[PDB]
Amino acid sequence: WQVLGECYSKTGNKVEAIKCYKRSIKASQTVDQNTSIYYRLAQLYEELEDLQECKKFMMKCVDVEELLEGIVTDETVKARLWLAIFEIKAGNYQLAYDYAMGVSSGTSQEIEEARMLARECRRHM
Amino acid sequence: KYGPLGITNFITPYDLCILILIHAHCSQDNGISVPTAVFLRLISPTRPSLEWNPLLKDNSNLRSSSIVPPPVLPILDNIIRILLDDKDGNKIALTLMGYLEAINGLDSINRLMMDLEKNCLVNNYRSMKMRTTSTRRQMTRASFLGTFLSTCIRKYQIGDFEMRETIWINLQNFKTVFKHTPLWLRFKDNVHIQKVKNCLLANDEISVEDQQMVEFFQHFNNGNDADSKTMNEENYGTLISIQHLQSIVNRQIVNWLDYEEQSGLVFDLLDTLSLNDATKFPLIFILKYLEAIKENSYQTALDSLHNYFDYKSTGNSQNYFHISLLSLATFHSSFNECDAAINSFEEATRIARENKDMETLNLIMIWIINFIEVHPEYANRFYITVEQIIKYLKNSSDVEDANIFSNAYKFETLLSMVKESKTAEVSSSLLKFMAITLQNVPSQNFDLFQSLVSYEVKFWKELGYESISDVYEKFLSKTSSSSLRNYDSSIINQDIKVAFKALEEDDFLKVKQYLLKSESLELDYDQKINLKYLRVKYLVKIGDYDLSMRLINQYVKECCEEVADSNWRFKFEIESINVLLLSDVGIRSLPKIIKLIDEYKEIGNPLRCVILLLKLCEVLIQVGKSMEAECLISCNLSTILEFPFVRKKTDELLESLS
Amino acid sequence: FINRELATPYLDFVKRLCDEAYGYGKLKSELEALFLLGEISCDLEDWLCNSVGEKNFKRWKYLGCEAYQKTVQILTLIFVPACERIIIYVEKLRAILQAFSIQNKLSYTSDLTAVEVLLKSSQKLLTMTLNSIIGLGRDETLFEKFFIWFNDRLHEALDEDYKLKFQFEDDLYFGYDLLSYFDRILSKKGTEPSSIIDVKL
Amino acid sequence: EWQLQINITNKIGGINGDIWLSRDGRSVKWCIEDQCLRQFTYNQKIIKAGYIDFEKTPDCFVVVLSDIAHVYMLKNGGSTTVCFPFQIGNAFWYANGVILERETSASKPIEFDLKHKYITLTDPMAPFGLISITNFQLVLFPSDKDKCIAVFLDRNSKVLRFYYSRILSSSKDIVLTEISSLKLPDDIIFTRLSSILSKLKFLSLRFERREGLLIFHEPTHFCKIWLIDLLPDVLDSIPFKIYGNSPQNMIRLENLKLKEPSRIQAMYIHELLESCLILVSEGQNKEEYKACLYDPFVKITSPSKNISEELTKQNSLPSLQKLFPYPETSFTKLCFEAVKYITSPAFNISFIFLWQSAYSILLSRANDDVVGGLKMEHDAFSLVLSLLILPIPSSSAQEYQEYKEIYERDLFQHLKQDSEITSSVLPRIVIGLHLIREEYSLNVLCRNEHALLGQFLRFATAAMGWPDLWQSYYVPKTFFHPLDEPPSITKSLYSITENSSIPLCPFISFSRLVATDTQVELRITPRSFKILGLYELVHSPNFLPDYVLGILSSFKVDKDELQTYPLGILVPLQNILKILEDKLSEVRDNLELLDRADLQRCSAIINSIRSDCKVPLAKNRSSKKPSDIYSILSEIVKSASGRSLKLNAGLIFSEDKRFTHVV
Amino acid sequence: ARALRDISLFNDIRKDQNSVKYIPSLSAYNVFNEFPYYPTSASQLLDGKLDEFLMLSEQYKSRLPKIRKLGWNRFKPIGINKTMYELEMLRSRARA
Repeated sequence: WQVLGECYSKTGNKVEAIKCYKRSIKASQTVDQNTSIYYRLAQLYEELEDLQECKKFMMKCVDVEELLEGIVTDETVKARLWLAIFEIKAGNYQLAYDYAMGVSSGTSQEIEEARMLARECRRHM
Repeated sequence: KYGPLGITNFITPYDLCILILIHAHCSQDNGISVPTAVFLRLISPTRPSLEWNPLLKDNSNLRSSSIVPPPVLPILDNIIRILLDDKDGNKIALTLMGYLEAINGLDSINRLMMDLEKNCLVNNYRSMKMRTTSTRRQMTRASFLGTFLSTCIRKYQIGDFEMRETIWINLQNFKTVFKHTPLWLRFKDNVHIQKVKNCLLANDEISVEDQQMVEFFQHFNNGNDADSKTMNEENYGTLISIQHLQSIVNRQIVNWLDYEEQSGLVFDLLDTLSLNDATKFPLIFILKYLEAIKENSYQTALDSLHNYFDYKSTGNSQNYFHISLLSLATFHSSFNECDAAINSFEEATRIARENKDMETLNLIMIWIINFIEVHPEYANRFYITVEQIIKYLKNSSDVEDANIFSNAYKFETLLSMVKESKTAEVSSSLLKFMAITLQNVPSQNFDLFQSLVSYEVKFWKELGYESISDVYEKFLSKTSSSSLRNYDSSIINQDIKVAFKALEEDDFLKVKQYLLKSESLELDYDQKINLKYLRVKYLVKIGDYDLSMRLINQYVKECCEEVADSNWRFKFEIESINVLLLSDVGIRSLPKIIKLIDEYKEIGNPLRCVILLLKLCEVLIQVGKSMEAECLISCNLSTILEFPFVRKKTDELLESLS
Repeated sequence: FINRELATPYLDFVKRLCDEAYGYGKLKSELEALFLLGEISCDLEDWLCNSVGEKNFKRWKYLGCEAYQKTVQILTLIFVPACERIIIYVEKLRAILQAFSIQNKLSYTSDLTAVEVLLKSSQKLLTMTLNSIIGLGRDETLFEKFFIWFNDRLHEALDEDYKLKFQFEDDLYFGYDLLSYFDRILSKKGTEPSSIIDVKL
Repeated sequence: EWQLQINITNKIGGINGDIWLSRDGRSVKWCIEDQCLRQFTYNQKIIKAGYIDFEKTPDCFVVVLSDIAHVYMLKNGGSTTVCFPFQIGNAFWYANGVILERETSASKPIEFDLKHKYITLTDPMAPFGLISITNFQLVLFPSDKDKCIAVFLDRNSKVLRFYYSRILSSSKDIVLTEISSLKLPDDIIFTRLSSILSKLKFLSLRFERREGLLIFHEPTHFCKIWLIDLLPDVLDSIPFKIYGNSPQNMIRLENLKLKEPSRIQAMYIHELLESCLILVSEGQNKEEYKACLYDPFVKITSPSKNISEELTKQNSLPSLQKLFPYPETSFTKLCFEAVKYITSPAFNISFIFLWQSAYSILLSRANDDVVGGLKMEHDAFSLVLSLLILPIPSSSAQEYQEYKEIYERDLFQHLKQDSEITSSVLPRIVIGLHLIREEYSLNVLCRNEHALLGQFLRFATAAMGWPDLWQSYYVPKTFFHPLDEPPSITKSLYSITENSSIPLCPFISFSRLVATDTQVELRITPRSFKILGLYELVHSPNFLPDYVLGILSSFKVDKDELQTYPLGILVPLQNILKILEDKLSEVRDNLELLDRADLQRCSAIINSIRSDCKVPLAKNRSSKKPSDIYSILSEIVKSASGRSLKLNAGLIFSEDKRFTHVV
Repeated sequence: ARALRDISLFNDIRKDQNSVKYIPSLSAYNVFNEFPYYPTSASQLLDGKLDEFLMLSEQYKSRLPKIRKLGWNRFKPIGINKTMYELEMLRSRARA
């Protein structure tokens, strides 16, 4: 099912690719395997100009990390960086500060992106 | 004559039949010369390679300038019927009959092979003239029969004893099939068979001892059925080479697309393939694909289409993925899917760039507007506007194009005709297309030649000159249609013309039933407008005008936004004029008619001005000022009789004025 | 013009190169034997080397090619626009006389049977012109396929070491087109000057 | 041989198409009448063929195999395919989805499951749902969205279960609650599940809020109809649904009021006539079959005595469906609708019956005189009402012989015996038709049939003896009539006008004598309502020409609606708009009723910006020597192998030589 | 394929105005040696398609001398310490 979603995504059929990934999520036996799908699924909603809808899926992918005693995986690193960036535009600096700190153990570019964001929100905190 | 079919890289029983004839012709002992027409029908299908793309090209070179007889199936019944036709053909047919009876063993088969190579075949003509002591005719390698016989000889030394055993088992199976036929009974006894048979059986070196048991080896192997036969593997009834099979199918699909052929025999044999020949001969799959379109089967056609493009791509070392998608896009356009074809075609452009080959883009670009020509409503969806392509193809190159420019100019003509450009430019542009098409061969490029006739009839019919249109109309081909536009489009188009005739003949019952079919059929855009236009004219005849008047203007409004078709904007406009003035209120149409009069005076199309003239006179006669209409019609009466189809409206007005 | 400048000079070249040297009926049987078997008699080799040779062969192609490619040009660029213009003028010719038959209301009338005959006749010519143009298109295809093979035969006779570049395997029905050219160029109907086009009609 | 299927798709009224099955369940053909459209072949047994919608507004044809479903997009898109948890016995369509029944038993042991055998799916990609039932094969389901009754029969018990299914969307998707039950006759014996279901036949009928279910069994000649009235208060009651209690008055079971109900061959639903009318086929001999019409809700039945022998087959259903006549033109439809809106359903349905009979007789009588058109239905219309209003002549009269075939029919006798309906309803029909004629008077494109009505209405007046004012209203120069004066738009419009000599007068429309909301009146006479409202607003003392655009926009008036007016009403408004052609330059919305492209294009540009949609570029219609043939070919073969900005620069700066000098 | 130059008209005007990698197929791979067959010349590649008869003809032509060429090189009889490859080498030098 996940492969079918990629083909639809690559052919400009965003309306169908949304439904394809949701079916894949149910078939997965373990929640941890849904970490990769959630981030890509959130991106497709971002291409479907509705930023509010993709927030709920961004909550779930990030929350899986907490439910897995801090899995700290790569595809959640991009989730926290994107989530914190949007929270700055929402004016809630306090709710965005912890997101940067939690992702401070990723790649070289990941940590610096959150570190500068941490300084920005701390000043307005 | 039917049997299991199998591809063979060895001596088919058919190959020896030609070998039998060439032996008699060259031996010159019997004075029997095989007619040149007989050889050209038998050897020529065996000649290697013709090639045929699925679509994107129709009979570009496959068409023969001279009509050729169909290739002959590998059954002794069919081959004899060729020779048998002549009054003296019994002599030629019996010569083959005697030889096939003389060859009772594999060693005898080897005798024929040895005779031809040592004496008959000759390396070059320079040794021909020094071989004047030969009592038999000699052949050069480069000749028509020489190159054939060289391949047959090469095809004989290539296999082991297993190859020759299969040779003799099938020929006896091939021979005994003809024995249980009505034709053999007519030739049960012919006395000449014994004479020709004894000519070659002589010098047998034994007639007392070996021949009693020579018979035993054959009879025991053969199915005497006195006891249970010796058990052997199942053997194919007919053996054909790849090249021979290629010629039959290519002839069959061409004959199906638009001396009697055997459709039943060819189809049955092709259905018994062992699934490995189909891989070596991918064209068997598409033969189903053309058949699948005929009954309008969706799922069946797609599997065959996909199948043909899996086997062909791997065999050809060149990349052919950029050709598969568009053909699938073409198939999608055939079922009026339209939108699904667009997404499939779009990905074809990206793959072509990866190959970095220039020649394929022209094939892609040509396919662009051919699809837009059938469906002009999608011109906005493409990433390239139609005008951009014409500018590119006009200055594409000066060599290695041949047909590109012939294609390029016709697309400009359609846009100019649709754009209602000045008649001076349209004629000049059409002149460019007519001159380049007829300069090269028009017969081979049958598709563009038909498109020339369709434009020229349409162009001149728009001018109002049916006399010119009639001459070109006799050359437009019917039921031929074109690729990528359905398969029943020809039947529908023929049905539309019948309906128009029915409206004139007041067959309102027939057209009413047809209009019911219109709303739930899938029609091409050009077909949509005609039935869309047909519906308007029928409602005018009935008398109800409130629905028609609200209906006609929505059509023209979407005939100016969805498609910028000016010709259909004009043709739709005049019925609204006819609707108004027929309801005794034509003054409302006075502002509308005059905007078209001066507009078409600059254009200069005489048919357009006069039709508006009739509506203007008709307006003036229903107001009570018929006096000046008579004066106006009198000055222009000379120039309005030149158009035939308006005379009926013109003559009818004359008795009204009286 | 085409009968005097394009048709006749090509056919006279063919007749002089073939009938005065070897003969028509005899030539046809040997070439089919040459095509099928490659048998060149002593007399035929003289015809290839001495009668035809290299010098006339290039002239034969040059005379032949202009006999067809210039023939197609004059049918499309002259006959087709002209045929349209005659029919255009006759229709306007018919309309004007009909109008004064009504406008004047003069007692005496002039019959229109003369114009209709020209109209149908003019329509007949244009249909007849297009039949020839398609036919000459086929003639061009037959013409080229003959000489590409005839080039091979001629040079092999004069060189004995010629390397055959063209291959018969390129086309499947190569034999039928090659033989069909012989019938058109060598026959009783072919001997007539109307072999290229039906000039008399 | 090919077999036709009866019901395939829920399209709230019907769809034009056919489905053909082969001699075995391996081929489905979507032929229209004789043209073979999309054809699908399968190795497995095919259960049913679709074309239903999937709650996403698609138009897709679905074929269900034993365990695999193929969903082919016809309107737009490609094809899809879905799997299923287990084998499927049968599949039944319902509004926005399919109901799937498990395969019960196969071998000969007979074992089956009962806990859950039904699957609901909305669209192919989404996961399946489970049905809900509250206090057993589904013989029939309410495929149509409008009707809401499901029938369940459990084998051993031989009893029926009637429920009120309501569809639930965004797992339980459908809920069923029992209302009543029916006991099958003992003579009915059923023995291959489809073959068992084949013998029994059920149909879905609906009019207004009443529903009837037709249960028919040919071998035992058992025929009954179960009726329910869908009251909004009763249905929405919470105890009604969960507890299943139902008042006994609402439930009723009755037979057909036919002459020989035990000799009915087969019945079908009239596709062309959306109402309760049902096709009834009866036979008196092996070579003749008589067809008649009957209404379930109202006891009115139609004596037709139509003979059709070879048409009784299923595969010949469309021709049979096309056998009975209905007005297919655009004129009498509004007349029939007006009759329906002003008369009782029983008189209404009897009127279509009588009109169809009269239509058939005239088609038989008229031997293709010239063409045959709208005059055919008008003559049928005119003669039916004339016979209703004219007293029946003596049997010896010539007019009796010519129209004898209509006289002896039971309905015409009943429709003339009923004194009350002839007393009051007929003036209502005349007044309604007069208002229809008046409405045509405002549409200039349809004067012809306008005048036609006049003639007949005159006859109606001459039949009824109405005051000479009504009769003289048509000349250039015993029921009780309610209206003493004819109502006219033109008279009332001249009344509502400045400098009006005639006093104030209302149009007294039929919105009050129809006893129905103005929404129903709007779809019948829109022009009258549009013009009345427009001149109610314009002739106000506080009216300015600026608001006229808003009034026209609010009244759904377009360019075409404006150009169709019999002078009069038309004349001022163009000039009013003409006035707006001069002083209007500030973009004040709804520019499309104007004819100026610049204002509408700028408004479209502004609307795109406000929203943040068609930037249609204007093609430059450029336009001289014709030259010769040879020059054109030479030019093309030659071409085969800042300027504007500089022009702007010559226009941006002018009146001096400064730029050349500085360069 | 007239290339716009085989047309006499447009050819005349121009004069006046002047004033492939190979990849193996599935059938190409053979059973005995894992090395695939490589065609020698473009003539055996028929429009990009490998002729099964032509390739198998070359295979027979290759294997045929291989039987005669058996005794060359490695093979050594008993009693002779020099193989027959250089028997003909010195024999060639003998007359020359």
